[PDB]
Amino acid sequence: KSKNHTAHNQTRKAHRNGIKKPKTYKYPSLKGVDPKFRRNHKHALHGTAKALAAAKK
Amino acid sequence: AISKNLPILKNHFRKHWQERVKVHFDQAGKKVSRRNARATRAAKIAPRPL
Amino acid sequence: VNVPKTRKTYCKGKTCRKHTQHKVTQYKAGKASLFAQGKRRYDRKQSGFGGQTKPVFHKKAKTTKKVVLRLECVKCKTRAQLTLKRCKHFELGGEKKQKGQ
Amino acid sequence: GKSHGYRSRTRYMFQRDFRKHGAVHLSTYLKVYKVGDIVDIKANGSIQKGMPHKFYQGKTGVVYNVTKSSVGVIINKMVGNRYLEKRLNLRVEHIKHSKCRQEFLERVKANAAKRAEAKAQGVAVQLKRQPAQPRESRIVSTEGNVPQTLAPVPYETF
Amino acid sequence: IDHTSKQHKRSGHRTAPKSDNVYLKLLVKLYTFLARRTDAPFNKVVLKALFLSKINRPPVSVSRIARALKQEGAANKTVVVVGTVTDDARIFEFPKTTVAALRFTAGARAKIVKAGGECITLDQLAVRAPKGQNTLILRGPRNSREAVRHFGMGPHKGKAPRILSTGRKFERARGRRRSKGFKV
RNA sequence: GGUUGCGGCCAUAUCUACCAGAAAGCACCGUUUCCCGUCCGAUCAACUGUAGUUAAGCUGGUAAGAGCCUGACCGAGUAGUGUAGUGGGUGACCAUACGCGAAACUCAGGUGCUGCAAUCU
RNA sequence: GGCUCAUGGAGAACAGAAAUCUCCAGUAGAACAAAAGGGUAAAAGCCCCCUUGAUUUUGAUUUUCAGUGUGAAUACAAACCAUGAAAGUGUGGCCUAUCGAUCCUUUAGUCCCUCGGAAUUUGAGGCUAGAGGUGCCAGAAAAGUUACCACAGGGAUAACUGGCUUGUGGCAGUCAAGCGUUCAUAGCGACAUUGCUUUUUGAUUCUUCGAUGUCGGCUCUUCCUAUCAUACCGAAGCAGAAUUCGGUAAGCGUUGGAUUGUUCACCCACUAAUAGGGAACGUGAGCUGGGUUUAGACCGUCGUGAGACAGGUUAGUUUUACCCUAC
RNA sequence: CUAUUCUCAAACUUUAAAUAUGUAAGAAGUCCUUGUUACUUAAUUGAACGUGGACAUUUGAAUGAAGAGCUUUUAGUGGGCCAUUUUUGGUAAGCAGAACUGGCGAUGCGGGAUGAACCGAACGUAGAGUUAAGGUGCCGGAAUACACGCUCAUCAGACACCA
RNA sequence: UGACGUGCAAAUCGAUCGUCGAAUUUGGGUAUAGGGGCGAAAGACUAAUCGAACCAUCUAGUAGCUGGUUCCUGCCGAAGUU
RNA sequence: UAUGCCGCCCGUCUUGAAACACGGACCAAGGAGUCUAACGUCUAUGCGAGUGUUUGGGUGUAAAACCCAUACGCGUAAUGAAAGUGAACGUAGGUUGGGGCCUCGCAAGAGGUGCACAAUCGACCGAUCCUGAUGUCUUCGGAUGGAUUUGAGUAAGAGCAUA
Ligand SMILES: [Zn+2]
Repeated sequence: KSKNHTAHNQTRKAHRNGIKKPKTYKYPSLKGVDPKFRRNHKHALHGTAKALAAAKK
Repeated sequence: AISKNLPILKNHFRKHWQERVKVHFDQAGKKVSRRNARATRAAKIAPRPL
Repeated sequence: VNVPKTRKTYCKGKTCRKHTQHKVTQYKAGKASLFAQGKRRYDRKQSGFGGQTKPVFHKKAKTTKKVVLRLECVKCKTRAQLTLKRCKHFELGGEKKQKGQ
Repeated sequence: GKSHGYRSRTRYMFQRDFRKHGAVHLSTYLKVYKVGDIVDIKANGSIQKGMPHKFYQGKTGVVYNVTKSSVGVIINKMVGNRYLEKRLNLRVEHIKHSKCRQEFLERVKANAAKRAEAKAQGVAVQLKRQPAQPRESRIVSTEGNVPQTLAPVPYETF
Repeated sequence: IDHTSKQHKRSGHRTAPKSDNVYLKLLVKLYTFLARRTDAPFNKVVLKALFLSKINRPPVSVSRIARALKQEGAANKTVVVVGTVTDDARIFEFPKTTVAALRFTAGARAKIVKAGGECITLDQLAVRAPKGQNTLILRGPRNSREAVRHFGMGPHKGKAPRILSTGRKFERARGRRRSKGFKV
């Protein structure tokens, strides 16, 4: 009695205002990265922070 | 009959509230009545506090 | 299916926190107690005129049931629930095997 | 009803290849993957763990996570009118390196060599690439090449 | 005439204050003049910040001013706030400064005067600094207004639900914990 | 160059038939107390390097060989297909314009190359 | 960890197509619980040894997707284990399906919190994870009947016309194996094959549900020709007469009755002949009202029953022109 | 069984397009030293992030860029239909259902006589000029133009979608 | 299946017909009142109203359904899909 | 008014209306998105770590205007079911950006300081899972330090009232 599905006009709708890239930040999402690499990486970066806080004289 | 994205409100108006709305126009009219009521009570209770 | 009996699994315990031998039994539910808040609520609402103030499910679709094993550690006596997939027949165990005639 | 299962419509793509059945050759495992390295996605049907969805088969992303038997790849997934940041977890037989990025990363060093050289010499470097230019004026010589006068053919059956 | 973009689209930026304030329009008049003639990048920033609305000129606190002069090299600059300068009773030390605001609060005026400083307007500023010579333009935090914590709510954004009562029984049961159905 | 041990790519390396192999190495080969595994020291285990051996393995070569891998203006700019027309044709379908372009077939060539460590008349 | 499977080949008393034994070939032609596809040859298969990773903690990720849920899956991390010489592999089934919210009830966890005037023990309530289920599978608690019927709607959708279609029906060619003593074609015609038509019946749902009066007959006009008769012709298996096949041809006519509401059909009889059709399946402000199809009623079969029947039977209101046009 | 042979496959296949499709083409870059770290390494080896230097004319393909990015809020809609090409069911359909694109819906105007969808072109109010599709015997603006042929029909033929 | 059928009439007219000494016709009085009456049974009748009368109220009942929805110009400009 | 050409009847539902689809004989007048309680966004106004006089009192040229105390609502603290507990290691952190300003310069530029805001790595509060010091009503207390866990949080306040 009706019709079921069509992908007609769906491209036109999408392209009118849209198709857009996700912008790519520097320092990306460090989440779902190996937990023990993270656990360490924190202590590495804290170490580098202390080493430049020592260098500042 | 549900929002776009709005807080869920509880507006208690499913009775015949329209039949017992009490608007206080009498505020100013009651205020002078209470002042007159105090003045006359102080004339009655002549030298004593209200 | 055929779950054998007593098996060595992990025990939360608080004392164990390791693989100990738990004695395995099938789970079965107790009694409504007649004093659960949802029973007292129901009995209150059902009392008087009106008659059936709550729904009654009579549209049984599923044949079998999810079988649940009440594993009980032998040292500390603490229990755990493991749910197996839907099975028709259940042997608490069990005439193994015979791993080739 | 209709079928929309995980490995549906994937008869011919997760098929192995003609006379390339059996075992994976060990270079696949000895290959080293690091974060920021651009890698392809192409499943090895013989290996049925950490295998990508048929969507991601053929795609190219960049490694974001590195663990035991597996990497993590970021792929661009257009859905409606906008891309999302789709994070896969792929076993290392389902990926390979992209000579795409290998031929760039050697052109960077070729440019670095050309410029660092021609800074202290006679300079005409033009580091940028140019497309296929309209061909220059040449003289074609007819010395033992006296043109063969071709004619079109009559029709005949077989 | 296959139009690439939307024809007759407005710039989408305020060119005047929707404020009908006489004294703001006299201040806009001065800074539209200076912006045009001076050719100092300061005067374009101040003209736009004058056009900006109440939600986009949030109050810069004295405590935020004191912090912006805590900076090395920028300790003797004139503090250009385009909007309210509010008081902060949190801090105790406040230095001798000159701050050019639209409005001060009775508390902010007291604290800046008592330190020994000069409460300036934008025209009292413009008469001493036509090019904003030795100025420090500050802005209060925009994304701290209570409306902004409901912007782009959905699963699993960690944004505030629009509600009126905040206890249990109010939007914690099903879809906010794995116990009752699922979580977000 | 030979061989071994471990390999990379995984038939130019596999298959079928034959014919060679000095040296060393590999192998076959000898024994059953022990460790060990069998219904059977056959396979697996331990012992010897002695009792014999290139017949097999293994390596190499041969064949208008099978297969495989290459290349070609070979077929073929064919089949097909993107685009275009108030092109044709009753229609089925087809021709032309601007592009992209196979598979079979035919003929010619080829028959593993290479990494590390040790050994070798 | 050992081995190699289907099938075939050559062979060993009873033993043969098939019981067991041995060797040779054997890229999978087997096997892997099922459907199908993919995958797999010192294995994922078959045989043997030990176990319970089918475990605990919660998070991220992929598919479906709103990037919600559910289901399934992935990859880690932190514990504890299994195996193995070890590398390692193991968070159920080689991979793609095998499943389920709130509320309620019940269980597991934890020296937990609460029962608000303050204590204790039952009791109840909570917190974290399961289970009892919704197959209409994002999850109401649910039998008919109306021919006494009703309302809001609908041409989003049927029963009549019309429109595209032409399977079906009807008519008409092409080829001609053959039937017709002989002889394809005087007259017919197999196997095939190309059409035309919209007088059937379908298919469809485009128009109409604030109605286009729904069968047949009576009357009456006009048109079509795919010609029954008549006019004039050609052909013959045309001697005559008679008949048959065609051509021009719609000028001309093409009936009276028995039964049936019937259209259709079937008989009797005359005629030169008793051809086929259309015109909103012509024609109801032209009629008629037998049939159909309101309400009454009877029978049969079905239904516990109300009632049902495109089964049978009987009784059942047919309205208006004085407007415009046409005549 | 062997070598030949004819013709085939939506749910066969060694081979294998065209069109569509992923990613890259650099300052968040490259090169040279060196710093912490509870991760990993036999290790002083790595891995992630850095310090400090060095290379900006060619800033590391073409073309474009109408400003680029960001957010809030809310209307209507959720019956669609048509056309070339690919395509399923169906004898078929102005039938039913899909794929990409373009249109009508929501669109006037010039043309196909007339027509929602075809062709050409999209539109403020006028002047002038030039053209599109389509035509130029007469209706009817515009050659009863030029040129080479074909056709004579007692049922001529005459412009795509389209009768 | 006559007349009339915007009538004499919201059921009449004319002819023809059923019956005509009883289960007959009929006036007045009286009883039965709406999920009730009454029914020699047609869901018939119950004040032109009946498969549940009429009057008022609740009531402006509700309607995913039909219809309507009142000045101009300017700028922007959709959806029939998940 | 004549003349050339053009012009179907509007409103409506609709994929499609001149429609053999619906409403409309004609005219005047009346005739359909209102008010309210409570709220989201955006904007204006006031005051701004506060804010809001008007329930009430005082006052008055009397329903007006003017003045005003104590509360109260909201905000100034979150998170837990709850008993509860409760926001600075540092310049209120580091990193890449970042307008504007400061310095050297003719300018090109380089260097410095960098608000908002954006990404990111941390730190702090509550919850959950452990860790389990000095001690002690010997079962209380929970220091100390961790966790791919978690929150509508902190990190020099933005809100309240009115339109
Ligand atoms: Zn235990």
